[PDB]
Amino acid sequence: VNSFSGYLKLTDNVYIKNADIVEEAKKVKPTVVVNAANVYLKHGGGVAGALNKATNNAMQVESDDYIATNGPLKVGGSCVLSGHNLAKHCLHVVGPNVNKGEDIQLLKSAYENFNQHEVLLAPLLSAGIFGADPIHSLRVCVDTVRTNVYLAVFDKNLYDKLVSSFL
Ligand SMILES: O=C(O)Cn1nc(C(F)(F)F)c2c1CCCC2
Repeated sequence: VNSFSGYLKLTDNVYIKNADIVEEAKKVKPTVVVNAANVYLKHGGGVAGALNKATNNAMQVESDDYIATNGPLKVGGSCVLSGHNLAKHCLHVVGPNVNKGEDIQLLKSAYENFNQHEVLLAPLLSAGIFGADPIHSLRVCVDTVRTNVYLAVFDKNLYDKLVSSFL
């Protein structure tokens, strides 16, 4: 049993809810929240801008030190950093950004990072400001992640639609 509440069950391991990932993280304080990161860990908007704002910019400060030491992530890659006031840990995962021309095949590689964590609160990778089809992102998630993932869809139409059209 875990603390997640109100989710619709899609598969053995994937759950979904219409939610503001920030408000959900604050309520649950999960072990892992996933950030929709870019390779520079520049958290300006969408999930990253919203998560970072909720940390009062402490996520950005920590991220800038990470990049200064390690250099940029790979598209499809990830790093584990603090969850600050939102979670124990934040898994920063870089899905491909269609609005930068990145290979959508890298979305599967991005989701494979989730398998290193038993339970996660996450957004749909490459949805929102990253420019991929969220229906596709959910399919890749279901077909890639084997650990237990609790998905936060920001848009109500998209929440109702992802459940309405799920195979
Ligand atoms: O709903 C989400 O979680 C991210 N997300 N994803 C989309 C998308 F449909 F992919 F464009 C949209 C949003 C929110 C804003 C409306 C359109």
